Amino acid sequence: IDSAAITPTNMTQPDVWDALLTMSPLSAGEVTVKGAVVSEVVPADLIGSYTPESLNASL
Amino acid sequence: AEPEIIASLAPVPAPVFAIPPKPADYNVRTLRIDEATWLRMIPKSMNTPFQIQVTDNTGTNWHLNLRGGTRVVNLDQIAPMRFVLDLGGKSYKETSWDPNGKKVGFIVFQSKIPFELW
Amino acid sequence: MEVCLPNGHQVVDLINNAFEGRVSIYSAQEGWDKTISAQPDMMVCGGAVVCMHCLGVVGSLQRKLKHLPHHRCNQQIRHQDYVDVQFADRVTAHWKRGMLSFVAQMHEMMNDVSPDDLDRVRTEGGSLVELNWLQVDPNSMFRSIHSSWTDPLQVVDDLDTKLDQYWTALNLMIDSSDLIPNFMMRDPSHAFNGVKLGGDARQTQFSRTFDSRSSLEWGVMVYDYSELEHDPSKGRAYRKELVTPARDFGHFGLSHYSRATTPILGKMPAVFSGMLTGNCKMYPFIKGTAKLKTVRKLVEAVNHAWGVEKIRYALGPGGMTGWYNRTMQQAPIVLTPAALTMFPDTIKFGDLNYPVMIGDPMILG
Amino acid sequence: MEVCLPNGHQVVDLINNAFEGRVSIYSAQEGWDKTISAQPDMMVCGGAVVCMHCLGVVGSLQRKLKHLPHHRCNQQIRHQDYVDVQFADRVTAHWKRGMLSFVAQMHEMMNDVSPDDLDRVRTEGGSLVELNWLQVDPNSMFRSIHSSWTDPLQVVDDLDTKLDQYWTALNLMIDSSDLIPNFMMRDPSHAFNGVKLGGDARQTQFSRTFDSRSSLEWGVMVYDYSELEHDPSKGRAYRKELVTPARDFGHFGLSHYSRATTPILGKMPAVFSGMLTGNCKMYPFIKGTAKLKTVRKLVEAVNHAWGVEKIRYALGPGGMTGWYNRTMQQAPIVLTPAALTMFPDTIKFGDLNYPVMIGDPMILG
Repeated sequence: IDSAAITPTNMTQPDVWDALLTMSPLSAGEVTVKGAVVSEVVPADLIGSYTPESLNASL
Repeated sequence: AEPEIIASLAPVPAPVFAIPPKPADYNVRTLRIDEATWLRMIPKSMNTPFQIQVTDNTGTNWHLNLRGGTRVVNLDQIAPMRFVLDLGGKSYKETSWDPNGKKVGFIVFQSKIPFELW
Repeated sequence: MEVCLPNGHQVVDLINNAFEGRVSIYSAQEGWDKTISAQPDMMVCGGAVVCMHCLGVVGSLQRKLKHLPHHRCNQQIRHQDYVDVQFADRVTAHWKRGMLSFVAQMHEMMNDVSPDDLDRVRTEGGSLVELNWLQVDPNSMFRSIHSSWTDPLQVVDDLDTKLDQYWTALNLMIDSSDLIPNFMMRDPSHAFNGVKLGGDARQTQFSRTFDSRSSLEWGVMVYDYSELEHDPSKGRAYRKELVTPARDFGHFGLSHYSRATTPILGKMPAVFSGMLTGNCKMYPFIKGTAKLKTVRKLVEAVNHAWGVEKIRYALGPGGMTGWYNRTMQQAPIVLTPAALTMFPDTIKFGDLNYPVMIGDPMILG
Repeated sequence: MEVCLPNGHQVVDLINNAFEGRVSIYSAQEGWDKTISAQPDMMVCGGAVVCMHCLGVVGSLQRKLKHLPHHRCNQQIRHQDYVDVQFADRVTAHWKRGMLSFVAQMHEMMNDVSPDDLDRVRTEGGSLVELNWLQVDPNSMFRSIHSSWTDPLQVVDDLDTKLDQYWTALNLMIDSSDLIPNFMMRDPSHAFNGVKLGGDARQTQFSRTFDSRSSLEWGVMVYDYSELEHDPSKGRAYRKELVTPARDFGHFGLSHYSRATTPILGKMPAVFSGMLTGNCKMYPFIKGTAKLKTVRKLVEAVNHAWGVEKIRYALGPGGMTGWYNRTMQQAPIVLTPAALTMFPDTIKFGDLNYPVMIGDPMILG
């Protein structure tokens, strides 16, 4: 962000999102699956349904 | 650790299942859109960036540039969360851009139109 | 033995492999060799071996599998759901074999060592290289009505290395001698819309994809460059000023824009990757949104045959239908390779000057 | 509700904002708007909203508030403790407005001449446009004795954008035609000490800061080119070789060095960043130590208002006095923008040679 106009010729980066991002939950009463909140969970069906690609990118 | 909760065949409420969690660390550019279900990206074919102005809570305007590839995090459908951005060890240096003295910040957009149609 | 569904990215990888022309398919009477067509039992997507009767991940790539592993199956997934995927894979394989045979034969015609004739062409130009368009892969289903996609493929060893060698050698020679071959189109998105057509080719219409509903059997489309030699405005100096391919695609020694083709077979151009990417690879010009459509009946069948909790826990938010919509929202990225967008931004000769007609592939100078 | 003290870098950022002209102050009457000065109630520093009666942190930029939040207060800080910071920021804004108007005048008079005579004057190398200095900001607080620092600020929107546009335009027209304005100067460190002065200029003194007790009302101090026109050592091509700014500053479109000006308004020079930096922001030429010296009085009120445990735990090792001394040692780097140290090491046409006068700014070949 600037106080004047940022000439698009000047800056070619889309964002600053190429850095480290720390996420920490702020409510220990809600649960997500694959990135969406669920009201109830069935633990037996979680067994054998995750891949490392889908695990490292979890909330 | 109650074994009936962890081996139930029937739905269990979220509060009865939850435990105090631990933080996680990510890097958005290295992340993929297909695997991460909480990311959105403007399609790269745009190639016509536009500059917009936004005010803060006090009343001081700012200028911004959006273009093809700009990534956002889809806030809805997630519990309350805490984000920390750490930009150490990066340059962001261009032919006509010097990172010294530049300001980097979060913005929150609230709109009906889906992000990619922007 | 309980089984669980595969995640979405493995399905996208399956679709990409199918439209590239290589999907490992296991048949009971055949094994892991796909030369003779058969009913598929297992397929490999994203390192996951999945049975097609239950669509449940039954193994991984790490361990060797010789028969179908014994497991608990619901048997509610029929063959007509993925017959489309199998069809696309087999047709792409056949078309790759055809294109390789065409390129090799054209090089062998251009391989002729006639040095004196070569520098006399350099002196004057003209057309000495000519191959009859009735000889372009007659045995293929694309030229013969009789042949069917269930016929055994052409047994070929190391198709990709041979195709790379032939394409690189042809481009080296063509750029070396400043010849004018009739295979390239600078922009392939013009072929389906906006290109002039010859008298025979006015009637034909292009399906832009590979599927059973459309017709996949037709002749060869080439630029009419004979009138170019009959046009008094063109000259060897002018042909080296604007018409020579190096004017537009860049010099093949240092080119980084990929090279396309005319619809030689199946009414589909084939894009050839530039040399600076490390290798030469041939891809069809199908758009990613079309590539995604092949699994719609599969999505519906899964929604019919599997439970809600398992689908939600495997595919993700919104279920399998939600995954289908999300992949349709972002198809150009994940479902389209980069080499399909590396066409040169600006051109000198163009793509629209001479109508494309049914003619012999010829090389002039 | 109970509050706590802010950390040191927040105070440093508050000082930096004040001397950049952008401290956002909320009063009970006018709110966050600063168009007419009121009694401060809260200020923003380091992303924290600190009340000015107890200095305790109440609220942040994340959550929007329209009234001073309810809390337990000391009411021990007075107005004289931060009146100096208030004065500094307000006069910084006033000087920005004055320089903006002056640059607008220069640019509009530049536009009044044609390019053909511009190149012809480049061949000639003489003066082309002259603006009476008695019209230069007639109603400012530096120029008019009837004004004060409590006057309302001139209503300007996107001041910095206009600064950037007019500055780049004026310097591009300068480098087009080898031109030289008299008011441009190579290095302001020499303006503060080392420059000759005219008969009517020797009365002038420099405060080297924005001090309330000092006198900011004065005239325009230009670098009179009468003394250089008195120097015929440079031929016309040599006047291009020496007097052109690009011989010291370099070519403007391809340089990373800053440009400075003589104390045109308020006896305080203006420093502008190079084009390749990213934006041509305006800064004062004030040393970081003089910046830190404004808040000397506040430390005693803090040490007399709060308990020692809170100060020790919040400010750091040694408390407020310790932070003050550590930051005084670290003044050269923390309080100095990166554009102030970036100046041409070698200048063949050093500005030290000739005196400065109060009078008519001019642009010359």
